[PDB]
Amino acid sequence: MKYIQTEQQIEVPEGVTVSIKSRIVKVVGPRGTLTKNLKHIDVTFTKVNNQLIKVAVHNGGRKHVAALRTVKSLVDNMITGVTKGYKYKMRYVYAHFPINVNIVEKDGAKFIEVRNFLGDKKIRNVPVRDGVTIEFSTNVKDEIVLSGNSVEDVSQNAADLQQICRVRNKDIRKFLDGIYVSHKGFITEDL
Amino acid sequence: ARRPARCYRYQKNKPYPKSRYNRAVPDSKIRIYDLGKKKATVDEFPLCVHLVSNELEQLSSEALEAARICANKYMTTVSGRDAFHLRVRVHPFHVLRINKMQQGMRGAWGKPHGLAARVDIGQIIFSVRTKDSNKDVVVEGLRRARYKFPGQQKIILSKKWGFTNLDRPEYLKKREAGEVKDDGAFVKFLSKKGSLENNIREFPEYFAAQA
Amino acid sequence: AICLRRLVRLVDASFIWTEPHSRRIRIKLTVTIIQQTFEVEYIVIAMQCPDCARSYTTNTWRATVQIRQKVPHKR
Amino acid sequence: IIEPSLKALASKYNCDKSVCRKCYARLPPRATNCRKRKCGHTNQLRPKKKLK
RNA sequence: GCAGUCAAGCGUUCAUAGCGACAUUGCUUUUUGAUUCUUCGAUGUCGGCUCUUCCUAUCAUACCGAAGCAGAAUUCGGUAAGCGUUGGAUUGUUCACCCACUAAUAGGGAACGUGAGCUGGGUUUAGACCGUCGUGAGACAGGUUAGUUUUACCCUACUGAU
Ligand SMILES: [Mg+2]
Ligand SMILES: [Mg+2]
Ligand SMILES: [Mg+2]
Ligand SMILES: [Mg+2]
Ligand SMILES: [Mg+2]
Ligand SMILES: [Mg+2]
Ligand SMILES: [Mg+2]
Ligand SMILES: [Mg+2]
Ligand SMILES: [Mg+2]
Ligand SMILES: [Mg+2]
Ligand SMILES: [Mg+2]
Repeated sequence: MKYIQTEQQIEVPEGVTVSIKSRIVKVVGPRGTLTKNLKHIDVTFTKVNNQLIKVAVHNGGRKHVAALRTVKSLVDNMITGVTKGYKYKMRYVYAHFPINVNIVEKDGAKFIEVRNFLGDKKIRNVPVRDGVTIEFSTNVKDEIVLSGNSVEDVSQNAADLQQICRVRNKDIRKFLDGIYVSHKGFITEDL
Repeated sequence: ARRPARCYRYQKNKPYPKSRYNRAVPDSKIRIYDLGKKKATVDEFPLCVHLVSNELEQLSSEALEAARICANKYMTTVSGRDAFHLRVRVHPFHVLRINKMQQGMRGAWGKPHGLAARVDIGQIIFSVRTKDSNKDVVVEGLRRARYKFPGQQKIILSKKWGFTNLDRPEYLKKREAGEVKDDGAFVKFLSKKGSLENNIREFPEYFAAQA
Repeated sequence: AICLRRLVRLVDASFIWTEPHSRRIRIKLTVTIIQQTFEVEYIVIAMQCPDCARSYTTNTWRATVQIRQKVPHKR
Repeated sequence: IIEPSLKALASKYNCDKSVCRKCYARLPPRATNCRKRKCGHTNQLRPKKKLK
C-alpha cells in the first residue's frame, strides 16, 4: 500500500563511534574498525543524541521496508563485532580414518590443510580470510576455533571448511564423516 | 471405444433423444442418482449444499459416474454413510453420434456412441442435504467431484431448508402450527382452497388454536 | 512364448505373481550335473496391432459380396 | 565411533531435512514451500527418509 | 506419438522411493486417415552408397538431487546437444530379426535431405512361363524370368586464384 514513513532504532553502546557519509558506515571500537557500503539500499540515517541512531524509509513499499530492518541488523553486528567479537567452534566426526588438519604457509597467504579425509590422497586446502584468526582447541579433542571482528568472514571461513569435506558416491545418512560447526558465539564473556 | 471428452464438449447439434426413429442406443453409465440415507425425514437434514455449473456445456454419462463415486466415497469414510442424502439432479438423455466406418464422405451418417447431459449456466448438478455441524465434509466431498468434470463449477451453501422450496425461518413459521405434514421423502403443506371435508381428514393439528 | 524368447535345455518353467496393471512379468527357470534356478523379468510395452488401427480408417472390411434379386417376393 | 552428540551434530546437516516432491530438492525441516522457481514454489513437500 | 492432473490396485506395517488402471486438460506433425488449394504445353516417382548441417523429446560422456542408496551393482529426476553412437549373417527392402565388439550401439528434421552425384536389386511399357478366373479377346495391386538412366560452356552460390 506504500507506508507514509517507517523507522527503526539502532542503539549504540558507550564505547564505539559510528561514522556515516553517503552510505559508507564506519564503526571504530575497541577490537578494531569495520566499514560497509550501503549505497545499494536507499535509506536515511539520522542521529538524535550519540547513543541512539534512527534509520528511516519514506513512502516505502513492502519490500523496501523489509530491507530497512536488515540494514539495522548489519549495522548492529559491526557494533557487537568491534566490541565483543565473533567466535565459531567446529568439531571433526569420524569412525575409521582420523582427519588431520594443519595451518600451512604458501606465498604468505595461510591455508587450512585437511589431510586424510575418509582415506583420500587429495590434499584439501582452504585459504584463511583477512582478519579471521584460526586456532586448534587444546583439551577438547578434534575441535577447532575461528575468531575475529566480522561475522561475514568467520562464518564463511567456517562454511568453506564445512563444504570442503563432502562425501561423493556414498550414503551420507551412513557416512557421516566431516568437520561441522558446533557452536557460534562471541569472543568476550558476560554479553 | 471411447473418444476424448474434448470432442463432444459443446452443445452444437439438436436434442437427439431415444425414440422410434433412433431406436438403438447404448445403456447409460450412471444408473442410480440418489445416495446416502434416502429414507430420511425432512426435519433430520436441514443444511443444503449444491454443486452449480458455471458453463453451458455437455457432461458425459461417465463424467458423472466417476464424480458420483468419489463424492460418496469421501463422505462415507469421514462422516459416516448415514449422515447425508446426495442427489444427482442431471439425467443423461442426449445421444452422441460417431462416424465409425464406398469412399470417405460418399455416404456419411454416424452410428450412436453414448449418452450425455446438456448443462446450463447456474444449473444444479449435485444436491446434498445434511446436519448443521456436518458442513466441512460436504464442501470437501464435492471438491473432488469437481476435478472429474470439465469447465467451471462452484459450490454454494443454500438458504433454503433441505430440499424444500422454503427458507430457514419461513419453514419454522409454518411447521410450528399444523400447516405442514410429512409426505414420505418430501413434504405436504396446507391449502386454503379445495374441499373443506378432506382438508380436515388430513392435517389434524390445524383447526384448534391451543397446541 | 516368453521362455521361447529368452536369447542348457531346462528342467522346469513356472512364473511368479506381478500385479494386474504393473507393466511387468517375472518368471523362473530351472536348468549335465549342476541344477540352477534363476529368475528373469520382462518389461511389457504397449502399441497398436494394425487391424485395430484399420478400424479407425473407414475402409475396414476389405472385401464385399453384394447379393441381389429383382423380385418383390423372394422365395 | 558414532558418538551420541557427534551423530546428532552431523545428522543436523545431512538427515534432518525435507524434500520437494516435484523437483527432489533438499529443504529445511519446517518449510512450507520449495525455494526453487522451476517447480512453482510448490507446497507438496515430504520429510527425508531415515536410515533403518 | 509425447506430457501433465486425480490416484484404483501394488509396493510384508505403510497412497505419493518406485510400478502404476481408468478418467479429466494439452502439445506434436517422425504414423495413418479426411479434404482437393497449387502442378496434367511433365517439379524424375523405393531403397542403398556418399556428405554437410540443424532439433532435443539425452543412449553414452561432465557436475549434481532423490531412493524401500551399508558396499558393489542399480532405479528415478535436474543443468547440458560440447563430444560420440560401430563390424557382420538373411531380405531389393524401409521395417524386422539374429551374431559380435563397445564408453554408447538414443530418437528425429532439412521438397518423406540428396538420380545434369552414382547405382538400378525393387516398382511401372513392349518378349516369355505357371496358377486361378473368363466361351473368347483377355484380367490378376498373385508367383517367376529378360529388359536404352541424355545435356553445363550461362547467372548465382561454394572453393581456390589475379
Ligand atoms: Mg484442385
Ligand atoms: Mg513449363
Ligand atoms: Mg528439379
Ligand atoms: Mg534440454
Ligand atoms: Mg554390408
Ligand atoms: Mg525424397
Ligand atoms: Mg540434385
Ligand atoms: Mg539420372
Ligand atoms: Mg513385360
Ligand atoms: Mg478354361
Ligand atoms: Mg530389373
